[PDB]
Amino acid sequence: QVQLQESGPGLVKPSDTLSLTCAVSGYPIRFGYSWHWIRQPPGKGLEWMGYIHYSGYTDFNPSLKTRITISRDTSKNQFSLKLSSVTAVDTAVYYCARKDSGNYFPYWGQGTLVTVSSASTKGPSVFPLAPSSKSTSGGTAALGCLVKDYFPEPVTVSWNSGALTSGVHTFPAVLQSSGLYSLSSVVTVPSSSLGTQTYICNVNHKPSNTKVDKRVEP
Amino acid sequence: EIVLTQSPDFQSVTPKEKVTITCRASQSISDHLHWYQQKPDQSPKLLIKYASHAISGVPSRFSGSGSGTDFTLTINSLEAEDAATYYCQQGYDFPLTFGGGTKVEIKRTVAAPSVFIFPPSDEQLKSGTASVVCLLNNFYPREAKVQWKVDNALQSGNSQESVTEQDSKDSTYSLSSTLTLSKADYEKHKVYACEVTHQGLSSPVTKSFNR
Repeated sequence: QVQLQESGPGLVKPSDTLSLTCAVSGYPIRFGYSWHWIRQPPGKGLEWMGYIHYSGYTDFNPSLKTRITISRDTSKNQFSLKLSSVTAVDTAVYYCARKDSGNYFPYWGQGTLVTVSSASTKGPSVFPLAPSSKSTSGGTAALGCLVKDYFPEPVTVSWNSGALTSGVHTFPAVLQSSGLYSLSSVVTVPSSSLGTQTYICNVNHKPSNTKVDKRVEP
Repeated sequence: EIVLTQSPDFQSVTPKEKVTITCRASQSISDHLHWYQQKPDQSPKLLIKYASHAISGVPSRFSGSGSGTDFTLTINSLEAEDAATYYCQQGYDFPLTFGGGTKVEIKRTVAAPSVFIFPPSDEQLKSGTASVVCLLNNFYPREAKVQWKVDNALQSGNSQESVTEQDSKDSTYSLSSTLTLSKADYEKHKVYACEVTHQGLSSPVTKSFNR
């Protein structure tokens, strides 16, 4: 029943220091299993960084070493990660886990993303896409929100505050020529439902602390 | 550092069929080997405790076997939900390492893309930039062709495409192509069209709007 969640800055300039903290709930680190940090770059394999024993013992992976330090704050039930002299390679999602025993990790964190760029943060604009004009057809139609010009990733989109989750496709972002991420999230609904049912996209952006909601109408 | 090597690195299988993945190790790891399942945008999931011990929640279809240098994970019957990438990692010795990963794609019977086209928002026209998107809803295989026509003129270099991961339920891909134009150039034209070419389609399908 142990749960782990990682939180920290979304973006870090190169040649700086990466700092992350994993929060454990339902079990005190001071007793029991040792706790680890694992990272995974986009579209690549998992890499094991190191761990901290309940005892306060710490050991690291030989590669990436001299940049990595792991510490904990038992009072807050937390164990933190620090990476220094960060480059573009260090851009990855970071995981919290539990060594458990026999060196297999049964419990993983939600995972947080960190991207290494000198660029500043925005600032997404949310534009609605208009559903099909054929309401007489009675068949399935599709609408969606357009999320454009934000940095960095990720952004979270939900429909009707999580009430509508079926038939929803949120495309992975792509880097525009402007240097800003952009994506579209669409959902298919019965054409007959358009008049009676209202559809709203719930867009949220953590780095720029932006929260935009948009109604979709013909 | 012990190095694990998985095979195949990529795999495409038909539903309800046997799936096998091998994990060879630099040094004999004896009993100590584990298997993980990682669906997109999610944390890896424990499939198999050391050797082949099931995990408390993993279906009977999922299994495993091995000792020494060689280990094999087997999926007795491939299901729609199984669409993910699988990693093997060793627990014998520090530093801990993971496999190269094995992506498994479900080969479902061919289906035609449902195509929709969206005009740029009036709120976006004020910005001075116009974005037109063409939607290719659910379609297998992933291979597809999108052509943008402005007043029956082929456009190039102004379109960007995004493809989603395989669906957990229907195992179908989805594609979105975005056409970006300035308001100045957007309004010096009348007809905008999206041309889709897929295996499911007998002939290329074009969805267009005016004004």
